[PDB]
Amino acid sequence: THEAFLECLTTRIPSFTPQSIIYTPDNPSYSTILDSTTQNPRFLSSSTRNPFAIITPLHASHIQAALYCSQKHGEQMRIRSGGHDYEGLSYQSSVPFFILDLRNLSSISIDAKSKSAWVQAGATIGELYYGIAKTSLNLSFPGGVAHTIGVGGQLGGGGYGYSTRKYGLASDNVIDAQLIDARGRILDRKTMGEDLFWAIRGGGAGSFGIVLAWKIRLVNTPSTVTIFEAVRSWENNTTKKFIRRYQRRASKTDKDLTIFVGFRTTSRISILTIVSATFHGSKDRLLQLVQKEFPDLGLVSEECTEMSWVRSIIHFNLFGDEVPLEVLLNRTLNMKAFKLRSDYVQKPIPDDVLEKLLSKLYDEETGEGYIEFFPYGGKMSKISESEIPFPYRAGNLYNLRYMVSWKDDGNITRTNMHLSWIKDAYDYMTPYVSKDPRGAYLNFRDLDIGVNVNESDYDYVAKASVWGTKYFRNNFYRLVDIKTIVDPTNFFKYEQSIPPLPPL
Ligand SMILES: *Cc1cc2c(cc1C)nc1c(=O)[nH]c(=O)nc-1n2C[C@H](O)[C@H](O)[C@H](O)COP(=O)(O)OP(=O)(O)OC[C@H]1O[C@@H](n2cnc3c(N)ncnc32)[C@H](O)[C@@H]1O
Repeated sequence: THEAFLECLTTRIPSFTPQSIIYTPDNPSYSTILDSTTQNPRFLSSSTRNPFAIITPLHASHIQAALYCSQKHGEQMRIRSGGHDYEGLSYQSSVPFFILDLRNLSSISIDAKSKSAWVQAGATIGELYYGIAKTSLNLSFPGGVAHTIGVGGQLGGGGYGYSTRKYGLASDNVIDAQLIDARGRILDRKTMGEDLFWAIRGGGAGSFGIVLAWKIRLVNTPSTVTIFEAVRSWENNTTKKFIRRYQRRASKTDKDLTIFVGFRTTSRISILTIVSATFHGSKDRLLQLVQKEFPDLGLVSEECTEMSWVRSIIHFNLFGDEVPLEVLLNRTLNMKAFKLRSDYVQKPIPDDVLEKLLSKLYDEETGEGYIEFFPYGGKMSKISESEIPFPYRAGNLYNLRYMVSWKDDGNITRTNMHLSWIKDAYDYMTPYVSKDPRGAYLNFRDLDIGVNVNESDYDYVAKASVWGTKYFRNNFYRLVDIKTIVDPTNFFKYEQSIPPLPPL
């Protein structure tokens, strides 16, 4: 159906042919556009991954047209930049929808003098890092690691990486933005006002408008960085001491050092402790620091490598060792299905509890389960809980992520056994993670913490506060009042959209 919507589009798009940016299931390149940024393969066989149209705007005016026609005739929009949402909310809906796909809005301009950049929402962080590196090796931006993450989604939900302890989240370093609200107005920080500019910086911008471009602060980094890659046996009692110390110290060591820890089973079947890190400093200083503060890791100089910050990004994207061209960061032409959940840890997990936790990896097939620690101290502890809607600051030792990966047979029953393994691991940890409410991280989206009910239900707001206070805490109620002002008719809505107050 949707005749009135589709006809209104070709009419309102300034013509140089609108049918070029409008893909429908008949068009042979519709399947390729849909698949290319379906980033979690578990949704490849999803029956709700069936937009009736995909629109690829080339200018702001195409977004305004798609917006105007969409509210006029009641059809539903899913915004997609990089497509990396872990629940695939940018390309799935239970009701008929179209995708507004921002891939062709990916222009980047950099001002080295004032250490700032403009990035359009369809750019990946790989393209941004490439542009920054071609300008200076003393400039960084703390986005994530994986080079195909879209800046559209990432900067609207937080953005954690190897340099967050030094610089804060990607959202903490946004200084302006171009946002298109429900009325089709193109606003920036001055005209959108401070409440809305607060809300889009980690509150989930897609609840409030279509971010056209972000303006970011570029940060100063030393020209060379040191990484280490290290593997230890979890059965080694000295590494168990290291993990004991890590829980208490990784969030409190030098802000220039961020250490990630992961666990998976290998090979007759044992658990590996995976340890990786970036240090904004020299190798000699890295070895002195880690040996004084984490001696049970037994870090050896052969585990450490000095390189430029952008090269450290390229290495952690699994290129290199025999290094490829820097233009690697531009190749978005990038495979197992996965489910993940996460938790905030504020008190060290007791040793016996961590053992039982990790023992659950044996119950999944070898190497499929994965448990990771991402430390939160440093700058994250110097920023208030309401500076932006992201509230997990001081008092958080690390974010604990659970993940299970698999190859999809088509068999629902066997796919459900993996979902059931994660749920089991998450339920077991209930008494040892944050409580009231159990915290979760927006950019590690998880529908199992709760979803919206129907917007006409009388308890739509309170139901939304179930997941809403897990992502945001007391910042949720301020997001609701802001949503009421900028989107009173609730055009921007999905399974975990901030609700506006019911109209009086
Ligand atoms: C797939 C993935 C994700 C990922 C990661 C590695 C991989 C392989 N590593 C991450 C990391 O190290 N640190 C981190 O904090 N997150 C990491 N992620 C997750 C990823 O960064 C987030 O999921 C992010 O939101 C993804 O953004 P992207 O833009 O790529 O994804 P999307 O599906 O298209 O959109 C995400 C949500 O935001 C809304 N959206 C998208 N664009 C806009 C604009 N322009 N305006 C408003 N809302 C927008 C989508 O509708 C969706 O809800």
